[PDB]
Amino acid sequence: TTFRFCRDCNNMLYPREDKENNRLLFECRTCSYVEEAGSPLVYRHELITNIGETAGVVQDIGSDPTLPRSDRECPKCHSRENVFFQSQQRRKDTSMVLFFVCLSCSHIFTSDQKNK
Amino acid sequence: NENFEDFDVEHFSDEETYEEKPQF
Amino acid sequence: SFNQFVDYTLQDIICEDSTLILEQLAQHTTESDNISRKYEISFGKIYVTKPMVNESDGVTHALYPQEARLRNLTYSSGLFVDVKKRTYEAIDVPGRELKYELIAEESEGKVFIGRLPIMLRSKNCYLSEATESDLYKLKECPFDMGGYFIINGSEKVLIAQERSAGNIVQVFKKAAPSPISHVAEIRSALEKGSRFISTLQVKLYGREGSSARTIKATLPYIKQDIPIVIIFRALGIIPDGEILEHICYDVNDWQMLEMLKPCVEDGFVIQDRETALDFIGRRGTALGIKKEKRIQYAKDILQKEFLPHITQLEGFESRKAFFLGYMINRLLLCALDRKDQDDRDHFGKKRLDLAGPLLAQLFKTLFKKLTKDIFRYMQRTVEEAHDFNMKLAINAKTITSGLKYALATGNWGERAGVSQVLNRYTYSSTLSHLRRTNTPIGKLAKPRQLHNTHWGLVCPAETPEGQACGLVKNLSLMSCISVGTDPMPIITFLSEWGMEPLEDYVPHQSPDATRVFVNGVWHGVHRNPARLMETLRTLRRKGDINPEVSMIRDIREKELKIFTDAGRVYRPLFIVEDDESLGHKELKVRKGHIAKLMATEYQDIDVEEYTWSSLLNEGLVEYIDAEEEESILIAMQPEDLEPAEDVDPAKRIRVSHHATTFTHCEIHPSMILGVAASIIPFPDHNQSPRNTYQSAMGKQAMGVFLTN
Amino acid sequence: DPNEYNEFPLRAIPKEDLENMRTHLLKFQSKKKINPVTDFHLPVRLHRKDTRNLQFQLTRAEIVQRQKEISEYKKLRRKTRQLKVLDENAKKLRFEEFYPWVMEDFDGYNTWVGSYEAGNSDSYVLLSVEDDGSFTMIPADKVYKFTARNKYATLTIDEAEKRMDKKSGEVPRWLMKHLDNIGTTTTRYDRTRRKLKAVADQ
Amino acid sequence: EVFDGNDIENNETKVYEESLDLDLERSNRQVWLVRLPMFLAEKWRDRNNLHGQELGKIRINKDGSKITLLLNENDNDSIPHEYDLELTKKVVENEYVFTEQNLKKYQRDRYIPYVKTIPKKTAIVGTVCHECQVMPSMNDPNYHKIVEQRRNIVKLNNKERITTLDETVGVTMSHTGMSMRSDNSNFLKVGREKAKSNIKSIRMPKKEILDYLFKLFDEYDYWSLKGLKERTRQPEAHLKECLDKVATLVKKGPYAFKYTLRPEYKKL
Ligand SMILES: [Zn+2]
Ligand SMILES: [Zn+2]
Repeated sequence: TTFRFCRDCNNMLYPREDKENNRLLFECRTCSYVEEAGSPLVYRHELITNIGETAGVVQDIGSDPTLPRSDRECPKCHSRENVFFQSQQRRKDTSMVLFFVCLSCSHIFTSDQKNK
Repeated sequence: NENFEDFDVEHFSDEETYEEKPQF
Repeated sequence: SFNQFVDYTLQDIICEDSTLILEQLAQHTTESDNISRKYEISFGKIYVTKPMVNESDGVTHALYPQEARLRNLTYSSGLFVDVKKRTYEAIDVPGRELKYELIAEESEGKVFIGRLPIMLRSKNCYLSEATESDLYKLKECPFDMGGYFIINGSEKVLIAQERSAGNIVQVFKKAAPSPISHVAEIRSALEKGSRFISTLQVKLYGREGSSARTIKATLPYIKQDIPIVIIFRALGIIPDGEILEHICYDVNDWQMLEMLKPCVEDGFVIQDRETALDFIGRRGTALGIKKEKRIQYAKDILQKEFLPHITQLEGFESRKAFFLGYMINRLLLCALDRKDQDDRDHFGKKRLDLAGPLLAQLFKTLFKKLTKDIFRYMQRTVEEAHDFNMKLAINAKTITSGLKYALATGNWGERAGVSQVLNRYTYSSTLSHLRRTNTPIGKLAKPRQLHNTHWGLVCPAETPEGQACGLVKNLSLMSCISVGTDPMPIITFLSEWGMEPLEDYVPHQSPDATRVFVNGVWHGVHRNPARLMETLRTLRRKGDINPEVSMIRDIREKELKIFTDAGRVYRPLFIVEDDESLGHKELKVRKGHIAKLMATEYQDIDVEEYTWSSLLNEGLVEYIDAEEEESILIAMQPEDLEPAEDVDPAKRIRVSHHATTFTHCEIHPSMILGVAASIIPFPDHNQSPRNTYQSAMGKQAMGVFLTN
Repeated sequence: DPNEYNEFPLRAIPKEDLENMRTHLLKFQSKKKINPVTDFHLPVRLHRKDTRNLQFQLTRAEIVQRQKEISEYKKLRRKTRQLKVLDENAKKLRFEEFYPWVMEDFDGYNTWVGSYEAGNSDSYVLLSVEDDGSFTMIPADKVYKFTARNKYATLTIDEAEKRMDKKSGEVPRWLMKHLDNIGTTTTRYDRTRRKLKAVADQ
Repeated sequence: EVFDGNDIENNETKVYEESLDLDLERSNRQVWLVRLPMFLAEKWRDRNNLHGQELGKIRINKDGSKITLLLNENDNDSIPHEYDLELTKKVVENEYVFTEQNLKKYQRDRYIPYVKTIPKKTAIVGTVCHECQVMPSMNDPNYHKIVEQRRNIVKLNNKERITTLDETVGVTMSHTGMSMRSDNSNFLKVGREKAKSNIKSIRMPKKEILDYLFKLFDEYDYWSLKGLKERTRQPEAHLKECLDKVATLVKKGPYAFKYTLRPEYKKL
């Protein structure tokens, strides 16, 4: 969606029509700041979510002792050692595909075969 | 009085369960 | 708990309501009597005597628990406080501000305020310093462990009361017929104040299929549920971008912003701090505020009543706004199904009120009542022109009868079953009763079931078979309850070791900053939390930080939580270090430390005394509660699971877990059991209901409960 | 040691110029850079006044205009009570910060109301660079966050309490753009400009 | 200094010698916002110190913008004398330093000419561009002293235990309740200071007391019983026996329960 805020008063912008060019301009409801819209999409509502499954990955995710270790193949370093976890997005119907984090390059590679 | 941990079920004493659900 | 309550908590209760000021208006018909008198009674240091009894004829002598049990007396000791009387007077000139001065009547002066029942073998009791021969001389059993009170000659034990932890954000999914989908509530409580419980509930209206899903919060002393944007603007945060920055910490999380979009649309027409405060002032429940004072009323509510556990002073609107944004963030995280709702049965989210906190809150109530009576009598004496008697001002029977009644009868007030008659059928029955805990029960949780977090803290099979099954729990053998420490030194240490304060924290410029929580209070952020956690752990393992303090680093959601409060149940665990000499993880405790321990033990039956605190101060063992147990990996056996990897078919099947990243090791797995379950021979070869039946029935056996 | 750098001496401020003068910290909460020497219509006025009922307090330009035009026109009681004892420092802060700092320009173009921040006002020490490169040390005592007020013609509470009523339906997306088009509830700056251009016409 | 705002009377010319406008010419001084540790802020914010003395030197090395403090040896020896000034914000925006000073008090379109403004002499002392924090250098010989001090911050207890009375228990109850000891304190002795006063009034005769009452009625028309009695020092029975003859009491008016002169004598 890429929510936009006014550069003068830092309030959020809202879509508004215009007729002299029939383009998309986001309008500030406070101080009337206008700019061109970079995309015609104004609202997207996802019913199936794929973000948040790899959330929490940091520069020291490997420092967590509770995370299990594996000997799997990192396809950026060819390093066996890595940590892994399930999908962090805690919906009841998510799959049990594993997300692996290499501890030498911090690449997020999965065990999915439907996608791969 | 008495203090016993051997649980004896109080017979004829369903009024505790009747008072738990007095509305339907 | 009792030693903490006597040594420290009594003075804290005295100093909370120490000063009692009475101002007498001049009420001058003529200008010859233009003097206003200000009378102040201030409580100072509190003193406690040794246990003693006053008899009928006024003789007071030392009371020993054997006599107090035989004569049906109460094993109590006197409480004496220092009272200094201040007399201030000023010339009552109207218009001119009054400037009071002393008339040098600063009389001061220990005064008896009541009798505190003394738990046996505590620091005040005579039996603490008594040797075995001294205990035999006093006709006391040396096997008797104390831990109980003697009220009217009855041995009364204070059952530990389990309660939900305070100052924790818990998000709950409400039922389908309710218009509120999720509720994020915090039982905001403060320890160094009035100890009043103010609950702030942040509620999300509308179900999942609904469209107008706004968020309204239940401020105290407000009849309506204010929308969160109006509360944010009332806290000084006007623009929508700053509000969304305070709530959503990731700029790319557009789903959270989409759910926040109806909320900012709802409170759109309020665009100023004063307009928001006056909007809150409209809904004030006092209904005695004039037209123009609603601004100051709303500011006073937001300062002294909205999230009081963070601060009660002024100028801390930014911290309260950040905590409100954190609450809304957790609520939306549960609403977006990124996180599950908070488990009510998590034993780390529970606290156990021992004799310390229970007697503390009871004495707080009784001393507040006593100070009210002192002020009432003093106002009667100054109004009716009677002479002021110091002895009639303080009614010591108030405190004495309050403590005696709440300990003799289990009614904790003016909660039942708090104080029970101590079981004396067998020795193990007395031990099991002295470690018993109780959970009061009407919510939607399942408190009767044995939880995962109950490992090593309460007994897995020791509970009554009746209606108290699971609600009444017994502590495991090594489990201990923290007595609570001051969080001020830890907060001071954190801010001087890189913790950026929450006032100048902007989430978009610090996306990887880790929030720092001390006793549930968000105190700031830290850029490099790993070495901070290492520093904190090295301080605790050497005893600089109190070992009861639990420090939890949640790497996934970037939170560092520190708990110094009382009531946390913890257990000791071995420490597993890197040990680069052996090339693999190993316990810090070695055979030399074991040799020192056995040398001290057999000396007790001349080398240096190597005690349990010697292991605690050298970092060999550590105290882990159920919150910190979520962030560690424990090995069951040292010699089986630490070193890297023909078997006896008679032995049970063991798993090695195929993982060498252990941080701790269990001391012994048999220590997960309680007192009654530790009597069972081979309980791992039994069906668990049979172990529960034996744990119930071990208290009904016959033996020698005491040698005296 | 080689003098390949600059070595600036540091000295404390004398205490003769610390008494009866407090050096607070001023902080504007704005996305854009705010410079009072340029962005503000001089003279500026930083006073400690009541923030209650803004948009109805006339700015210094209209005050001096009204001064000019009026110059041209002329030319049983309770004996005893309980006193809740409180610490003196928090009472002094409550009495001092009862009225917030308000910084206004001449025409009311920039009206900033300052809120007291109590977070780290005691650990801040100011190092003022002197003309000769020396450093003078000033202990900061209070920190204030200043937020802009009435920059976009905010609206009162009576209309607002009308709008939160569910009898009114969806609030229109450009209701106050339309209200500014009508000419109701404008800014202080626009009102002052209207009065100044009306007076200038006579 | 309490004052009234929204003054269209130009009273500030007469009640304030100094100008109320903010002084802005010092706003270009460069100010570094520096955060200090506990010991250094303790020794740099107390008012009994800071007499303009030199507190150290600042070395700014342009190779990596490394800014170091070089404190003088006059203050202490346990604290370090080399500190690493870390810049948490190289450029700081919208942060200014303004002063507060007391003044010289001696010599729609709707408005209200009262806004309760408290005017104070204010001036921008400088502008903040560098937010700094002071960390002691790792290689200083006194850095371990700071580590020990910070460890001692969380080690020592500021609260002492409750004091237990070690004497005989009956000696402590010598003062409590049942006690021969009467209170020698003079606190709230209202009865002592009230029963010591005795107003005694002789029976001086009728003509003189009525002349005195007429003089007092010439002084003031309405009199209370207590006020007239304390003015004349006469017993209430005799004073009433004169007052009913020479005056009357009010029962219903705004001056009720007050003895006032009879209207036959009011004209005289
Ligand atoms: Zn805008
Ligand atoms: Zn890799």
